[PDB]
Amino acid sequence: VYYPKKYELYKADEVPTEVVETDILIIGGGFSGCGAAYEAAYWAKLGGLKVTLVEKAAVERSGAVAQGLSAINTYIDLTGRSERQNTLEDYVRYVTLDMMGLAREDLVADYARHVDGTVHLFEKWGLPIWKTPDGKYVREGQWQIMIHGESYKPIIAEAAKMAVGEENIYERVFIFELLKDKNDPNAVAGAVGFSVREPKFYVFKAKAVILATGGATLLFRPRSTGEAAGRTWYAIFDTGSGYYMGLKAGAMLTQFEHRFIPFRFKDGYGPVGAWFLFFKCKAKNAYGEEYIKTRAAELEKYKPYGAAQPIPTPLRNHQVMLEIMDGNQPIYMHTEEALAELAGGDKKKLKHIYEEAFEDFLDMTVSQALLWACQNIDPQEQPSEAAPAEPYIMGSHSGEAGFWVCGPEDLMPEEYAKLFPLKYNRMTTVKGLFAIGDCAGANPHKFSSGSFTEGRIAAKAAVRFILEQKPNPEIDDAVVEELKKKAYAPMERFMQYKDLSTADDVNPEYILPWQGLVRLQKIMDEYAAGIATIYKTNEKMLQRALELLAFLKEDLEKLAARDLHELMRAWELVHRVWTAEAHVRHMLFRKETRWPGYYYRTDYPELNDEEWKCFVCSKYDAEKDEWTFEKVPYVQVIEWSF
Amino acid sequence: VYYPKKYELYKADEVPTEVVETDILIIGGGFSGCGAAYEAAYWAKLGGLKVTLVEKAAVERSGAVAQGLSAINTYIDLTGRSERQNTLEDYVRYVTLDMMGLAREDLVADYARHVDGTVHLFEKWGLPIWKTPDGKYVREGQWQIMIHGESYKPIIAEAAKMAVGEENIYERVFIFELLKDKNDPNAVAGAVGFSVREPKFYVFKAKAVILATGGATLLFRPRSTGEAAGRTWYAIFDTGSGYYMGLKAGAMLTQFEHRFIPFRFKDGYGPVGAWFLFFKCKAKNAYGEEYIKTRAAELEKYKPYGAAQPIPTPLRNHQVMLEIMDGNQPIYMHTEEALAELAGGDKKKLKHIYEEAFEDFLDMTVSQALLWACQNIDPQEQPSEAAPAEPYIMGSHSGEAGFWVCGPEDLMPEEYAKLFPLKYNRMTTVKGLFAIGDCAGANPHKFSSGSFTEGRIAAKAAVRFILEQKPNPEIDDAVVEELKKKAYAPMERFMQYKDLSTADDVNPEYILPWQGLVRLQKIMDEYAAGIATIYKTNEKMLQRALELLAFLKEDLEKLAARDLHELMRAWELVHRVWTAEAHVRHMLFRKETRWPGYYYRTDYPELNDEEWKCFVCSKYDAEKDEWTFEKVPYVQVIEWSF
Amino acid sequence: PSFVNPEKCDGCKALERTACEYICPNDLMTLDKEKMKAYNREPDMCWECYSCVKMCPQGAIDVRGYVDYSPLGGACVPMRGTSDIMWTVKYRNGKVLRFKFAIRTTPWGSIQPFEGFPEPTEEALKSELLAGEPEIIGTSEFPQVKKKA
Amino acid sequence: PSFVNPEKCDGCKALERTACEYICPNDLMTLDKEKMKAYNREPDMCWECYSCVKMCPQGAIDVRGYVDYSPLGGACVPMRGTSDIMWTVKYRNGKVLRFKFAIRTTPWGSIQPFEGFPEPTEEALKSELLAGEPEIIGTSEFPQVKKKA
Ligand SMILES: Cc1cc2nc3c(=O)[nH]c(=O)nc-3n(C[C@H](O)[C@H](O)[C@H](O)COP(=O)(O)OP(=O)(O)OC[C@H]3O[C@@H](n4cnc5c(N)ncnc54)[C@H](O)[C@@H]3O)c2cc1C
Ligand SMILES: Cc1cc2nc3c(=O)[nH]c(=O)nc-3n(C[C@H](O)[C@H](O)[C@H](O)COP(=O)(O)OP(=O)(O)OC[C@H]3O[C@@H](n4cnc5c(N)ncnc54)[C@H](O)[C@@H]3O)c2cc1C
Ligand code: SF4
Ligand code: SF4
Ligand code: SF4
Ligand code: SF4
Repeated sequence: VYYPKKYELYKADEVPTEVVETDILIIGGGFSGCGAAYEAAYWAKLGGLKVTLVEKAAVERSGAVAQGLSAINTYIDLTGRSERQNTLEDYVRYVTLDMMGLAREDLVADYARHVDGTVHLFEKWGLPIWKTPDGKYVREGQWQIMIHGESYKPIIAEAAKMAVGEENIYERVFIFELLKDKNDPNAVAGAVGFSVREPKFYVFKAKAVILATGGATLLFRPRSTGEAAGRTWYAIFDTGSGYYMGLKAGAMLTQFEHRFIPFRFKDGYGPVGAWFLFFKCKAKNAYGEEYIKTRAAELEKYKPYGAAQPIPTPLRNHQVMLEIMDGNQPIYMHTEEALAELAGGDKKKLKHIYEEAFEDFLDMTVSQALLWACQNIDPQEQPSEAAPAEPYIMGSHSGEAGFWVCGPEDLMPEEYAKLFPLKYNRMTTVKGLFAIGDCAGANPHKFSSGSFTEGRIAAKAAVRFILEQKPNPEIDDAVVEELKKKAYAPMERFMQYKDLSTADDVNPEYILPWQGLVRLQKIMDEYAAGIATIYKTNEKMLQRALELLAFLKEDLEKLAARDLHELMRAWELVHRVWTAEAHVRHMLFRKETRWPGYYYRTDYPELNDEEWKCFVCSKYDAEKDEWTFEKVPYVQVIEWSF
Repeated sequence: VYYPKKYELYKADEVPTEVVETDILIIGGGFSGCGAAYEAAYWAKLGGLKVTLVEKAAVERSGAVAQGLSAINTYIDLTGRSERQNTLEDYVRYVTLDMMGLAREDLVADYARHVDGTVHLFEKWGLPIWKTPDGKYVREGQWQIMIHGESYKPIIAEAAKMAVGEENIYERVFIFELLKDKNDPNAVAGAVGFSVREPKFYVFKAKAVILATGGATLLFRPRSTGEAAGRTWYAIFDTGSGYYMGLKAGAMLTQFEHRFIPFRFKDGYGPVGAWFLFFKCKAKNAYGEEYIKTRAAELEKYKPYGAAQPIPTPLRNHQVMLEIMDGNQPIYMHTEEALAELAGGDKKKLKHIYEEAFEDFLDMTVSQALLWACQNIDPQEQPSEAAPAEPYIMGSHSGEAGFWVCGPEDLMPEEYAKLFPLKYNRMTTVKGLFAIGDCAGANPHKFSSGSFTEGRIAAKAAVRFILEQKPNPEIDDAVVEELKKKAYAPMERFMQYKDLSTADDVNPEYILPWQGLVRLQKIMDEYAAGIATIYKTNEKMLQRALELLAFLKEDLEKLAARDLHELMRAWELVHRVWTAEAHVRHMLFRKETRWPGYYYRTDYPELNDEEWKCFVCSKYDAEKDEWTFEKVPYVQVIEWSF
Repeated sequence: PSFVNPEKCDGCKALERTACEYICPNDLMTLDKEKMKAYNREPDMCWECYSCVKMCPQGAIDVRGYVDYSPLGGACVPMRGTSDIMWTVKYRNGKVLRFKFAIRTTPWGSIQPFEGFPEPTEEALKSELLAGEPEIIGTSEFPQVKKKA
Repeated sequence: PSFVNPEKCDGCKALERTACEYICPNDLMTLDKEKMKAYNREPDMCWECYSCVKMCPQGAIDVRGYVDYSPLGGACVPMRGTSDIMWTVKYRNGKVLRFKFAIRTTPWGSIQPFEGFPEPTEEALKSELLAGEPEIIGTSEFPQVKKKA
């Protein structure tokens, strides 16, 4: 709910337009966007190209890493700088198995061969990495290293700023739609946005556009619906903007049915990675049963996924869901037993790991430490409850939802190159349009380091694209004007109909952003495998979801906004609604349950490797208002065996 | 969420006190309260007794019947005034079987032998009852008769006003606590309240007090958490006030674990009674299966309850829950097939039944008709989705939670009279304190007619009690002043700590009523068999609930209020929290699952007639802050067989 | 939830009481002394009972379905009289339905609570009989119920 | 969510920009021009990331746990420096914990983005190598990955 202190209303015709011409436009200044700005600045010099970074908030703390992070979740270690070295083939196998067999290995192997360099730069720039007495990076699990990352984002922001230049960074500018080439329906030409600090409409003209908006949250109703609706596990700041603008432009999405359900500390959603992998914490149900063991049998049916080590995350979730369905909650993270066993009676050792435990929270999810403080929970004395949150859509973490993007020339097979008019690394099916981080699908487990890395890869590819193809798209002024009118339409609608009611938020002719969002969350929660049905859905429910989303999309044309802040909220809602629609259509298309633990199709409860071991790709045609789906069979690109 | 336009603050010592002396005080002017006011006025003349009715809102439309009702759910018909005559023995059997074997038959048989007279008076007073051409009351099901009841409450309000006199009715006065006899720790002496229209503290001194506050809603998180949190199926106006003040006074509760889960039209919660019983509508899952058929065998384990006719409502809910857990939603009420079948090709007949169908909604739950309008649902063309709402606690409807009350001397067995110091009909274990309607437990299915009737019963008993025992309660002025300070404490706390933050609703030293309510709803939903777990719970979850309720209860001492409206909201929250605790403790005590469909104890999944065919009664001792539970074995009072 | 139409609301002219504020069962309707116009002060606590709508003499109150599940466009408008009530239901798609139901068979304010009842007596006070019984029940005598043998 | 202490907040009137308004990732912190003091304009959209808390030069901002699940009394207070950050965790029961963690090993604003890197060339632009590679990866040669036969 939002109650503005006062009005801040503008009509489109009274808002001045500021045109910005650039060669490479990066939308979003988070981890992937900063990686793109950094790398682009290096290669751009070859053609005196201009690089522009636009961020809706402030790069210093914007995005998922606002609080910092307690570990870098992707560090291969090909030389032995950490406690555990790994190989690239082992990593690719690991990601494919976690995805229950479906991952673009050309894209995964690609960011993986580059990621360690990024991490090394991060340390060189000042990021303090946990080290052993021998000077080795401290491992959390097999692929992550612990960091003192409270300032992780500010450090990366500084690197990007020094690289591209402050004059090329536009903050507090919300991008709501892309612009396409007037003379080419499948080529990008720029983007439009508006300031949230003053009345100013932005028209960005670019040869290449890189989507780095982060994923999408608040599509589903959370387990807390009051103030705590703000406590989404994933970044509340990311509302599926990239997904919306890219899909509207005609860029194909892939694996959009692949949501991520995070099992974390209850309510605050503090991390469990360190507790599980580093502190060797055990998770048990209300009756002290360690379900990863008692529910081991249930995973045998999944071959070979059920016998993989580590067990794929969705299957780990599935064991948890079975306990929940049986009503064996609360589920506990036995931190008290973990700390006692690790300390081994050494009080000084206890104090040390105790401090490490609190840093794991204070460096990234302070709310959990605050929750413990408010509830008088001392981790060395009593266990904490854990629970799976509502669904989130993103492609950089354990979820792989995002745009279907091109891979590197040396790794991408012909099988995966078919839909790309131009074969540039990380370019979408729309020429000149790239997608990175959460926006790039089918190549998950990138996390902070991998996202920054993917941004670097797309950036170099964008420079190469511009110098080789010498793109020169032309925006359509008529469309720009129509979009400028749309941009501020919510404010004009408020002014036009507010007099129908003595209450600004109870009007028969418009819905405010928070009102449309509550509605979206309810629809998704009840019909799209949300928490309401313990992540279960079926064809009928999904079809009803589309019907209800249709009503909501029509009502978006009647959105109202009272100030710039709410105008942004209005478009963030628009972005989520279309993201939600794509998610529903993707879940509806795939007739199987490949990721039990993330979602279950009760009408197709089994995993089908006979006809569904394929990526599901879709395209939305705005002119025809039609969605088309196709199956792209998975092919093993990298050498590995189970 | 509440955002007051302006402050309305008062300090306890600035508020004038109004002392009201009466003989019989009725708290709550809904259906049971009006029934008590009506009857009390008749017998009071014997001693020139003063009868006082206090209502927080306005009697004309206050309570569950604010929109009216489409039927009178309890009309035995012992002469043949309706399409179907019934016997009292059959009715008592029906209610006991619906309660899965647990009902105070002395109390049920008692209101049943009186209810028809009340209905006949209602018609006399102007209520239009549906009639057949032959002049017979139109039956809905076996026990209900259809009515044109839009003005059902106003008509009843007039009867009560005419009987007791407007000078004896206090409106817009919220009662928050009872007063006990200074001369006797287990005797009532009156009650205290405050006006919500002006700064005025009320002290009601009485010889007899009758609790008629209605049940309790919004204890659990609803299926809609935005504006629609207001669309509770049961009366949102009833917040467990009677339960709170009565239990605090030491009056024993019974069957407080027995919540009611209403299966109604989804979201709007329109009625299904007429559709099922009158229109012969079928409910089918997403695949077209009529689950009362496919799930019939699953009730075989509940012999002989599963063989009853009609089938016990909780068991009907159980069948629904099984469908929901299997993922067979949406569940549809096939109104289109019902209307077509009933009309039989007769277009004029269709028009007639179509008007009847809409009246069924417009006469009691307009929101459902509005929902259809907004969603373009025409019942003659397409079916509607149905679903079970969150739990509600009341004793007049299908739920039997309430106070343990005394029955008539001619029906109550010695087995049930043991806990009453004085044997007066509907008196609680606290001398002089009576409970009626939703406030009287163990005798459900009273509904509108039965609640009014129960009020009449208690009112006559109250007059008898006064004239026979001749009580002369003395209020403790010291306690009264303590309560006066507590009454406005929230306003004084707001003024005292608001300066700690630039935002009135984000303060570290206090919570606002809506904030505490969101918290209560989350706790009950997640741990007390709410919708979150498909109504499942266990010992551990319930125990954790008590822990979280303990924190909340302590925080109630830090409640803040910005105006009189919010001050009432603060106390309504206080009332709900204690009601919630009692409910949790009751569910924790009963180690069995007797009402699957309403709630499931996953740790004690079976119905236990060997050890739990008893009423669970409890008493809260405010001085020692201790809860004591007792099991009162059920005894069959009325003659009947399965 | 309910909402007041500014153009029709007159803050209840010179009458003795504000209708909407007076009738609301949840104390939601109140006056903005500045505008002299009413408003719902806490819409998420509105049961959509339509009491305020029915009692507004200017017909300045309507209901806009809860945003959680209500697409825009639907409306239910009552015109409550003395013996009946008329309803107009307008669908989002333009469809319009009209109904009319009875609400009372006698004049308002005509109830005589104990009409025809004998006076109460101390002896009667000790029986199970309520006012008007057993006559009002319609049976030949006070209803008897068989006790379990 | 975050909340501002009126006593400590000076509206950043002695600074070129409002710190909290500038830093908030969700655009929640803004100034009440009347009081010239900040406030969280939409608390239910607060991620409790503590960015505003850490960047307020007056230490006027604190966080009060979401009411949905937070009993009153708890607090986490940071004191962020240049090379480390200190935290004080205060429990509802009064217990107080103190921690101190490093946050940066180099001076702020000292990053030289391409330090040591050779100049980009058109020939290099066509390879799979990113700036500083392959050496920044720790290997003399670009990492190879076995393709499946
Ligand atoms: C609670 C949590 C725990 C995690 N734990 C770990 C961990 O321990 N280690 C690890 O390595 N990784 C972890 N990650 C993952 C990591 O943070 C991501 O993988 C990474 O930040 C994704 O980068 P991004 O660029 O895709 O999104 P972000 O970094 O979120 O950036 C997106 C940017 O786009 C902006 N933006 C959005 N919409 C618009 C618009 N319309 N116009 C302009 N700008 C816009 C945002 O404001 C933000 O600046 C975690 C994330 C969260 C939220
Ligand atoms: C959606 C719905 C459908 C139903 N359908 C049917 C049907 O079709 N037919 C039928 O016969 N019955 C039906 N009933 C049941 C019927 O309405 C009840 O059984 C009856 O109203 C219960 O009477 P009550 O006196 O216990 O509660 P109510 O009538 O609710 O009255 C309680 C009173 O107490 C007041 N109050 C509460 N707290 C305080 C306080 N602290 N101080 C002062 N006053 C207070 C309330 O404002 C109200 O005036 C239905 C109820 C609902 C909500
Ligand atoms: S009853 Fe109608 S005219 Fe009177 S104040 Fe309310 S809305 Fe305005
Ligand atoms: S519809 Fe009913 S609950 Fe809502 S404001 Fe009007 S009278 Fe009050
Ligand atoms: S940064 Fe601190 S001092 Fe400055 S405006 Fe915000 S709260 Fe006030
Ligand atoms: S804690 Fe974070 S999201 Fe909340 S107001 Fe402060 S900076 Fe914004």
